[PDB]
Amino acid sequence: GNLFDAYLKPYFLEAYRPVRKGDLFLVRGGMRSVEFKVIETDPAEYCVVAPDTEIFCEGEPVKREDEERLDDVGYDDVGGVRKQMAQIRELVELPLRHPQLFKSIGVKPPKGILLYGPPGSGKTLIARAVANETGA
Amino acid sequence: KSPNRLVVDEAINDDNSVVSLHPATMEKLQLFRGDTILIKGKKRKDTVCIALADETCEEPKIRMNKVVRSNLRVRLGDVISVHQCPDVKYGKRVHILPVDDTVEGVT
Ligand SMILES: Nc1ncnc2c1ncn2[C@@H]1O[C@H](COP(=O)(O)OP(=O)(O)NP(=O)(O)O)[C@@H](O)[C@H]1O
Ligand SMILES: [Mg+2]
Repeated sequence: GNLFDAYLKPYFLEAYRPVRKGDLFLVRGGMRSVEFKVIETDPAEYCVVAPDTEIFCEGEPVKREDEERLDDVGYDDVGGVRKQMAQIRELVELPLRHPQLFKSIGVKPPKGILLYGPPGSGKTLIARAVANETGA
Repeated sequence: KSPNRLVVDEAINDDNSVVSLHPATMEKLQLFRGDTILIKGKKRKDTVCIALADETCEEPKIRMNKVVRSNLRVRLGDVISVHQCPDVKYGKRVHILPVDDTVEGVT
């Protein structure tokens, strides 16, 4: 339908927002999140949207072209766990992102992690969030 | 049976040059404390180390760390021969390199 007034107009009406060609931005509403890719911008690839600026959204859907799902589980999709998530990050992100440094240092970090808790408290969600945030 | 043949054992100090001998054995061999001596083990390996007094050790035994034992290719319970070598001379230059496996990474 009229996606423009439904999603974009509230998203740009109030604040002057920067935009760069090829970037995808997420708009939440209607019990769903919609990813909009900036096909073209003027006068250059970098621009700032203003009330007088024209917005054209009459084209067909665009493919993902190897882009990652912006709705994938992340640290922002997990709530009620800040201390535990901090411990998990400190254990995991440092070696996985920087394995060369750890193998050069010679110190052995822990590898066995056990998330225990009542059903429905996360666990599966936390692991997916960590994996998606580390790309491992 | 010789006064210079001794059974290696575990050491106290972890330095790679200090070797502790029972003062009785050193006096028997007429060895000056804190001087240089030469130790021969198995095969044909030998090392040069500074000796020291330690009454805890026994006369028929000498205490060395794993480094010196590895250099001598001798395990615990083996026998080594000790010879006084106070004539050791200071070296003008030494070319030393690390090992690949141990130095992997750090550069
Ligand atoms: N702490 C949380 N924060 C946000 N959403 C959560 C949280 N815990 C659970 N959820 C939501 O509830 C869903 C079901 O819980 P989930 O964590 O997937 O089950 P689980 O803990 O793996 N169950 P079990 O393995 O049987 O103990 C999740 O996929 C999220 O959508
Ligand atoms: Mg589960």
